[PDB]
Amino acid sequence: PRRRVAAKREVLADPKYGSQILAKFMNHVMESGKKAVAERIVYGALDKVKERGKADPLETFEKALDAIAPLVEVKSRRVGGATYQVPVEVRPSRRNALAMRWLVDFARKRGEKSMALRLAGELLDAAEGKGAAVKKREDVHRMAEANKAFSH
Amino acid sequence: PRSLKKGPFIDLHLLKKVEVAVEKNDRKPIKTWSRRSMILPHMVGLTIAVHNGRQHVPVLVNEDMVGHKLGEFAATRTYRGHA
Amino acid sequence: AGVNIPDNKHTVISLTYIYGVGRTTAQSICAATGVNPAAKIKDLSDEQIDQLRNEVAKITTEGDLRREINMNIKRLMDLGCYRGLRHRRGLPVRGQRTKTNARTRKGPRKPIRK
Amino acid sequence: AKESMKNRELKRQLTVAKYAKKRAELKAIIANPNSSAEERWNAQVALQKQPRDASASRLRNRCRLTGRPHGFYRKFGLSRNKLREAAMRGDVPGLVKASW
Amino acid sequence: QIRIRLKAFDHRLIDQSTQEIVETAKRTGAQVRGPIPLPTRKERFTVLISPHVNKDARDQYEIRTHKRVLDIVQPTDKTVDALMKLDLAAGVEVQISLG
Amino acid sequence: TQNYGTGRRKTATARVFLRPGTGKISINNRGLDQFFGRETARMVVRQPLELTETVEKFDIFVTVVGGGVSGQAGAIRHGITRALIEYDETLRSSLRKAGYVTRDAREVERKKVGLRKARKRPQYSKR
RNA sequence: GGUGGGCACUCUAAGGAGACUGCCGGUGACAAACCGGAGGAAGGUGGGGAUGACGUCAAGUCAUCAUGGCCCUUACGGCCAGGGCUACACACGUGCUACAAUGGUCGGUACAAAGGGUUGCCAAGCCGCGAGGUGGAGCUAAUCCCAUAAAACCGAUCGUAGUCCGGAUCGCAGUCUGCAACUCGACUGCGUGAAGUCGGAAUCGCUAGUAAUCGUGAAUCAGAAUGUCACGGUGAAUACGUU
Ligand SMILES: [Mg+2]
Ligand SMILES: [Mg+2]
Ligand SMILES: [Mg+2]
Ligand SMILES: [Mg+2]
Ligand SMILES: [Mg+2]
Ligand SMILES: [Mg+2]
Ligand SMILES: [Mg+2]
Ligand SMILES: [Mg+2]
Ligand SMILES: [Mg+2]
Ligand SMILES: [Mg+2]
Ligand SMILES: [Mg+2]
Ligand SMILES: [Mg+2]
Ligand SMILES: [Mg+2]
Ligand SMILES: [Mg+2]
Ligand SMILES: [Mg+2]
Repeated sequence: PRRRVAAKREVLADPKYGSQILAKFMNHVMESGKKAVAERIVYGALDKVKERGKADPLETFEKALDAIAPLVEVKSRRVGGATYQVPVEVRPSRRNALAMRWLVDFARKRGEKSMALRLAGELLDAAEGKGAAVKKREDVHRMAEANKAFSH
Repeated sequence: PRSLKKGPFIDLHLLKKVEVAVEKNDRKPIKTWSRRSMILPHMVGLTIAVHNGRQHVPVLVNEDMVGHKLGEFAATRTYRGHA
Repeated sequence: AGVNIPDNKHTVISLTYIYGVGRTTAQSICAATGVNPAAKIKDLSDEQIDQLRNEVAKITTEGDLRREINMNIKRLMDLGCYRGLRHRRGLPVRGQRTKTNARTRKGPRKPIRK
Repeated sequence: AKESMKNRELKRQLTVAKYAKKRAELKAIIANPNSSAEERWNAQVALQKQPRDASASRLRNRCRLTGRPHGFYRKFGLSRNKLREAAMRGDVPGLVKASW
Repeated sequence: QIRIRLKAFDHRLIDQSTQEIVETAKRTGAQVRGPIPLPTRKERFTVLISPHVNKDARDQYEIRTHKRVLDIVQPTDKTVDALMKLDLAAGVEVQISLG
Repeated sequence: TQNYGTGRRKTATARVFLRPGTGKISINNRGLDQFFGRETARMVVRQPLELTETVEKFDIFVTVVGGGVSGQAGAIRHGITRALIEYDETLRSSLRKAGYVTRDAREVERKKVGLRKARKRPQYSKR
């Protein structure tokens, strides 16, 4: 807000893989304060990924995020009769959080049996870049480039 | 429901009036204000004018109302229909 | 078998479907005569299916239960007590609100005049 | 908070304290398992013989200064809007404004 | 072996009373074990402050009850009973046991 | 010999004794794995040892009271940090950099008058 | 810690210490001040509370109380028995419970804080499926009672169905308080099993131990809380910025 007074809060507590991104994803998949349930869900999804194929789950997860984080975003501004949607390069910190949120959001509506399996399926699909999340990402990019006349 | 440690509840005056009136069989409704009272099995066939809230309405006692209470046979609110 | 009992289900859960036996009653039936409620009735021998039939034929099922319930309802209906009068207008008979929120006994919303 | 209200409620606790003991053994006889109905019914009719305005459950306590039915605190004897007056003047011992 | 219990609504005068009883306890030459601070009760009330409808208009009060425990060994001269009038004056409640 | 430490976190208090040994680890006369069952509590309680890399050298005796699982774990970590400082008083810098000796003073905010939770409010219909 | 015992600790509650831009670097009208760093449990009024300037809205209260005038004085004053404030074609405000698989049941086990109790709490044992009943111990309470915390963790099952989801409504049989549970109490057992598949226009709270979720206590009170006031367990996302 106007003050610019609140600095960031750092918590880094990966229990069995020693990765910060995994802990942040556990934060994203959490609901109503269930830390341990989220850890179980994430570990089950990674174990399903490990069992399905020879690929190790951590690298698959990381390169699935790298194939889903958007590059530019659309932000609206009115001028008194029309609101134009200018593109802005997403900050290096925003892209990771946006990717995680999109991944978990489209995992929640995947439609198959359990949340662990839904995450597993989404990670497998995103590692190759064919899920609904990558469709959303490319939609965002095409919308942003279609409004490149404003850019500034 | 009343505890079965004391099943029957009956007002003393109404009880004695009914159990006195049994000698001369049903000839006039017994007017009363005690809706809390429960029908005794031994008073069947006699008519009781129970208080409604402004007047006393008459009820005739058969076997299928022994375990109930007097107040259930005198409705206190009217509601003759909204329209 | 039974009266259109649903198969491919655990014994107690399927037994629940008989309108007069719930969950404690179904497991009581399963316990009175030795059967495993973990076993699907699809896999139970007739020599014990008829045993469950004998156990179920002891209390009440379907037609007689509805008959006695309706007899009680009609008795209340025709006595003329407050319960009967409240029970013939299609209104809650146990003292709940009627100013608002008595929708399960009053069905749809059904507006007001025009 | 009329005068009649206070007077009649005062008469109520006076009448309750009048007997205040026969209720005890009457209810004990009613509630006693090894009592038999023969004398338990007699205790019932004896209990119902007493005036109706004698039970403890008919006592509705009011403010000792205004006779107000609502807003009562039983640690003190006063109501909602006189306890504040007594406390803020320092009359009530031990009571202070608390933050914690 | 006697037991001494003190209660008060505030700590100034109960501390003073504890100090004076314990110094009188040394005076007779009896051993003493120090003052035990017991947990203090705290009872709270919330009261509406308007004569009519304002529910969030509330004021909150509390009462604190302080306790202290003392005991002595080998007594011979008991003027504490003979000074009971002076020992407790205004707002200190004193209990004695096993005299 | 031996060293003492006390830890406090989220109304959870912990007494920690450091002795020479081979990391027996006892909490309320029962084992660590039997105390914290398959969660991050083991790593978070273990960190102040590998940060100073003396996990094998020290046997640890622990008594705990109050709070929940996470508060208990944080209190144990704080107590072990303090005792370890009391043992080898030159490694203050490492634990300060890790932010281990800093006692977190966050507590449960008191409920307010006119509010449901500490900050939640009714819905404020304006008409 | 059952005992002797100790006064280490924890804790309890009184007295004190500590954080004040104090020291260093830079910016600054070598002023106030601003941005950093060290030390430290805490750094920039550390966190939370209480405390509401002159006045405004002829704001609210004559029904807590007090008070000027007016009004009733065989009634607008009193006592009693019943009924009503609990009605019900409908509209609105505030909440609880759900619509499930981050879940529902069955079994095993771990960890709190605050508080109430001698016209009171009301144990152990025994009897009931259960509400509950007998019993009488201890406690004027850091001692006895309320009084097993729940979510979490471990194992099995249910496999996407209006269902082992959801519990409304209704029938039968009961317990307790109370002179008295019909109008019109709260809980228990058996059966029944409704709408509900995440909600149009619109709209609300929240910046960290916060929101979200899980339990516990108290006042009022014979009996009667999804309300109010409090206590802890687990425990986030986001803030580029001021068009
Ligand atoms: Mg007057
Ligand atoms: Mg009352
Ligand atoms: Mg520092
Ligand atoms: Mg607090
Ligand atoms: Mg609104
Ligand atoms: Mg700064
Ligand atoms: Mg600093
Ligand atoms: Mg104020
Ligand atoms: Mg006006
Ligand atoms: Mg007005
Ligand atoms: Mg009356
Ligand atoms: Mg009302
Ligand atoms: Mg169910
Ligand atoms: Mg704010
Ligand atoms: Mg809380």
